[PDB]
Amino acid sequence: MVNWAAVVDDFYQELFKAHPEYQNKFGFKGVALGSLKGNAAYKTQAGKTVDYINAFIGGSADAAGLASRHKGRNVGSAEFHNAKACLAKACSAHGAPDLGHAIDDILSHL
Ligand code: HEM
Repeated sequence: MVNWAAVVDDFYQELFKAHPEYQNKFGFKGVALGSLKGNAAYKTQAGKTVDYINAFIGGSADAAGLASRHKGRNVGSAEFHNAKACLAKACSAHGAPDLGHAIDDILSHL
Protein backbone atom coordinates (compact mmCIF):
# COMPACT_ATOMS: atom_id res chain seq x y z
CA MET A 1 0.00 0.00 0.00
CA VAL A 2 1.31 3.46 -1.10
CA ASN A 3 1.55 5.63 2.02
CA TRP A 4 -1.22 8.04 1.00
CA ALA A 5 -1.40 9.53 4.52
CA ALA A 6 2.23 10.67 4.12
CA VAL A 7 1.51 11.99 0.61
CA VAL A 8 -1.48 14.03 1.92
CA ASP A 9 0.63 15.41 4.82
CA ASP A 10 3.24 16.59 2.29
CA PHE A 11 0.40 17.91 0.09
CA TYR A 12 -0.96 20.22 2.83
CA GLN A 13 2.60 21.35 3.70
CA GLU A 14 3.12 22.36 0.08
CA LEU A 15 -0.35 23.89 -0.24
CA PHE A 16 -0.21 26.12 2.83
CA LYS A 17 3.47 27.01 2.27
CA ALA A 18 2.46 28.41 -1.13
CA HIS A 19 -1.00 29.77 -0.18
CA PRO A 20 -1.05 30.34 3.53
CA GLU A 21 -4.43 32.10 3.26
CA TYR A 22 -6.10 28.80 2.20
CA GLN A 23 -5.50 27.54 5.78
CA ASN A 24 -7.88 30.25 7.09
CA LYS A 25 -10.84 28.32 5.62
CA PHE A 26 -10.16 25.30 7.87
CA GLY A 27 -10.77 24.40 11.55
CA PHE A 28 -6.99 24.42 12.02
CA LYS A 29 -6.62 28.10 10.98
CA GLY A 30 -3.54 29.78 12.51
CA VAL A 31 -1.83 26.49 13.51
CA ALA A 32 1.92 26.36 12.76
CA LEU A 33 2.62 24.08 9.80
CA GLY A 34 5.12 22.00 11.80
CA SER A 35 2.38 21.22 14.39
CA LEU A 36 -0.48 20.30 12.05
CA LYS A 37 -0.02 16.58 12.71
CA GLY A 38 -0.84 17.22 16.39
CA ASN A 39 -4.05 19.11 15.60
CA ALA A 40 -7.40 17.32 15.92
CA ALA A 41 -9.15 19.32 13.17
CA TYR A 42 -6.29 18.67 10.76
CA LYS A 43 -6.19 14.94 11.58
CA THR A 44 -9.90 14.69 10.60
CA GLN A 45 -9.48 16.69 7.37
CA ALA A 46 -6.33 14.84 6.25
CA GLY A 47 -8.16 11.54 6.87
CA LYS A 48 -10.97 12.65 4.53
CA THR A 49 -8.49 13.71 1.86
CA VAL A 50 -6.82 10.26 2.09
CA ASP A 51 -10.30 8.66 1.84
CA TYR A 52 -11.07 10.66 -1.32
CA ILE A 53 -7.75 9.58 -2.98
CA ASN A 54 -8.52 5.91 -2.06
CA ALA A 55 -12.03 6.41 -3.46
CA PHE A 56 -10.62 7.83 -6.71
CA ILE A 57 -8.21 4.89 -7.15
CA GLY A 58 -11.04 2.49 -6.09
CA GLY A 59 -13.37 3.80 -8.81
CA SER A 60 -15.92 5.41 -6.49
CA ALA A 61 -14.88 9.13 -6.27
CA ASP A 62 -17.69 11.66 -6.69
CA ALA A 63 -15.80 14.54 -8.28
CA ALA A 64 -19.05 16.43 -8.98
CA GLY A 65 -19.97 16.15 -5.25
CA LEU A 66 -16.50 17.27 -4.15
CA ALA A 67 -16.55 20.18 -6.58
CA SER A 68 -19.98 21.37 -5.42
CA ARG A 69 -18.86 21.20 -1.77
CA HIS A 70 -15.73 23.26 -2.55
CA LYS A 71 -17.85 25.88 -4.37
CA GLY A 72 -19.85 25.92 -1.12
CA ARG A 73 -16.64 27.08 0.59
CA ASN A 74 -15.95 29.67 -2.13
CA VAL A 75 -13.09 27.49 -3.43
CA GLY A 76 -12.80 27.17 -7.20
CA SER A 77 -10.67 26.58 -10.29
CA ALA A 78 -7.74 28.85 -9.35
CA GLU A 79 -7.28 27.03 -6.02
CA PHE A 80 -7.60 23.57 -7.57
CA HIS A 81 -5.05 24.40 -10.26
CA ASN A 82 -2.74 25.43 -7.40
CA ALA A 83 -3.57 22.18 -5.52
CA LYS A 84 -2.71 20.12 -8.64
CA ALA A 85 0.84 21.50 -8.57
CA CYS A 86 1.20 20.81 -4.84
CA LEU A 87 -0.23 17.29 -5.03
CA ALA A 88 2.08 16.42 -7.94
CA LYS A 89 5.08 17.48 -5.80
CA ALA A 90 3.83 15.40 -2.82
CA CYS A 91 3.24 12.32 -4.99
CA SER A 92 6.63 12.66 -6.65
CA ALA A 93 8.31 13.11 -3.23
CA HIS A 94 6.95 9.71 -2.26
CA GLY A 95 7.42 7.87 -5.57
CA ALA A 96 3.60 7.64 -5.63
CA PRO A 97 1.49 7.65 -8.79
CA ASP A 98 0.49 11.15 -9.91
CA LEU A 99 -3.12 12.15 -9.18
CA GLY A 100 -3.52 14.82 -11.89
CA HIS A 101 -6.48 13.02 -13.46
CA ALA A 102 -8.43 13.13 -10.16
CA ILE A 103 -7.87 16.89 -9.95
CA ASP A 104 -8.80 17.30 -13.62
CA ASP A 105 -12.12 15.48 -12.89
CA ILE A 106 -12.89 17.92 -10.05
CA LEU A 107 -11.79 20.86 -12.24
CA SER A 108 -14.23 19.75 -14.96
CA HIS A 109 -17.07 20.72 -12.54
CA LEU A 110 -15.52 24.02 -11.47
C1 HEM B 1 -6.00 18.09 -4.01
C2 HEM B 1 -7.12 18.83 -3.97
C3 HEM B 1 -8.17 18.66 -2.83
C4 HEM B 1 -8.81 17.55 -2.40
C5 HEM B 1 -8.64 16.09 -2.86
C6 HEM B 1 -9.72 17.96 -1.33
C7 HEM B 1 -10.55 17.15 -0.58
C8 HEM B 1 -11.47 17.53 0.37
C9 HEM B 1 -12.39 16.63 1.08
C10 HEM B 1 -12.45 15.10 0.88
C11 HEM B 1 -13.14 17.39 1.92
C12 HEM B 1 -14.26 16.93 2.89
C13 HEM B 1 -15.57 17.04 2.12
C14 HEM B 1 -16.73 16.40 2.86
O1 HEM B 1 -16.66 16.21 4.09
O2 HEM B 1 -17.75 16.09 2.20
C15 HEM B 1 -12.70 18.78 1.78
C16 HEM B 1 -13.20 19.88 2.45
C17 HEM B 1 -12.71 21.18 2.41
N1 HEM B 1 -11.76 21.67 1.53
FE1 HEM B 1 -10.69 20.47 0.20
N2 HEM B 1 -9.62 19.32 -1.16
C18 HEM B 1 -8.68 19.79 -2.07
C19 HEM B 1 -8.29 21.10 -2.22
C20 HEM B 1 -8.68 22.20 -1.47
C21 HEM B 1 -8.21 23.57 -1.63
C22 HEM B 1 -7.12 24.08 -2.61
C23 HEM B 1 -8.83 24.32 -0.70
C24 HEM B 1 -8.60 25.85 -0.53
C25 HEM B 1 -8.84 26.51 0.60
C26 HEM B 1 -9.76 23.45 0.03
C27 HEM B 1 -10.62 23.80 1.05
C28 HEM B 1 -11.51 23.02 1.73
C29 HEM B 1 -12.32 23.48 2.85
C30 HEM B 1 -12.39 24.90 3.43
C31 HEM B 1 -13.13 22.26 3.28
C32 HEM B 1 -14.16 22.16 4.42
C33 HEM B 1 -13.37 21.83 5.70
C34 HEM B 1 -14.26 21.85 6.94
O3 HEM B 1 -15.36 21.22 6.92
O4 HEM B 1 -13.85 22.48 7.94
N3 HEM B 1 -9.64 22.17 -0.47
N4 HEM B 1 -11.70 18.81 0.82
